Amino acid sequence: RIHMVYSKRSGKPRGYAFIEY
Repeated sequence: RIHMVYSKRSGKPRGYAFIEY
């Protein structure tokens, strides 16, 4: 499950919200 394709797994505001979340 991904949010978009930002940079990494845990990315506190942006790269977080469905990649790690």
